[PDB]
Amino acid sequence: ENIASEISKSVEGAIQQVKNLLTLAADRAEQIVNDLASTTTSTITRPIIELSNTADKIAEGNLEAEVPHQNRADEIGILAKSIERLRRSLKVAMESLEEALK
Amino acid sequence: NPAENIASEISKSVEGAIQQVKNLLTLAADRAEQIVNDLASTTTSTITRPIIELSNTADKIAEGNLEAEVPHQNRADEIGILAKSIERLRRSLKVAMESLEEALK
Ligand SMILES: [Mg+2]
Repeated sequence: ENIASEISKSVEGAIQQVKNLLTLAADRAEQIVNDLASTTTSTITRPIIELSNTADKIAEGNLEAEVPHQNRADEIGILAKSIERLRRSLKVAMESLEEALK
Repeated sequence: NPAENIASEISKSVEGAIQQVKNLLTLAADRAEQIVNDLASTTTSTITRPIIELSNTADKIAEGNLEAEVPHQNRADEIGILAKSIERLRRSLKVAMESLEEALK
């Protein structure tokens, strides 16, 4: 075409290459949400739900099992040790009540 | 105009636009980096703070304060479910302790 078209169109390819890299970056940024939902589920949700279910089983009268994940180094481990304290208190109380029967 | 080369006149004419593109890309990278500290703050307020409060309450109950108020029972997420489980556990232990106290009289 004319000089203005020859010069201006010569940068179109480069601009598309810049856009391709920006599209890859935007797609990678978007992925963070679903990956963070998965990490939260495995790291936090499942252990919290497991601990709540264990607390319910203990409150219902099942004292045979030590509370799982007491050795975990984060706040979930601190919580699991606290629930273990309740389980041990309930176990002592139940054993003393059994010694009082008949 | 002191410019001696058309290649320099044309190529320099887009420098301002290119620097703007780069500055916006630097601002995007800086905004992305801010996500980490924000996510540590969200996790602390949403999860850490109530979990530690629940663990402290569980300890107080195990130590003998059977009347300790279990916080966050009205919460709509899994922390609320956990809090309600600790409340049922407090009720069960309270009954167990009172039953023993009465049996030994
Ligand atoms: Mg018997």
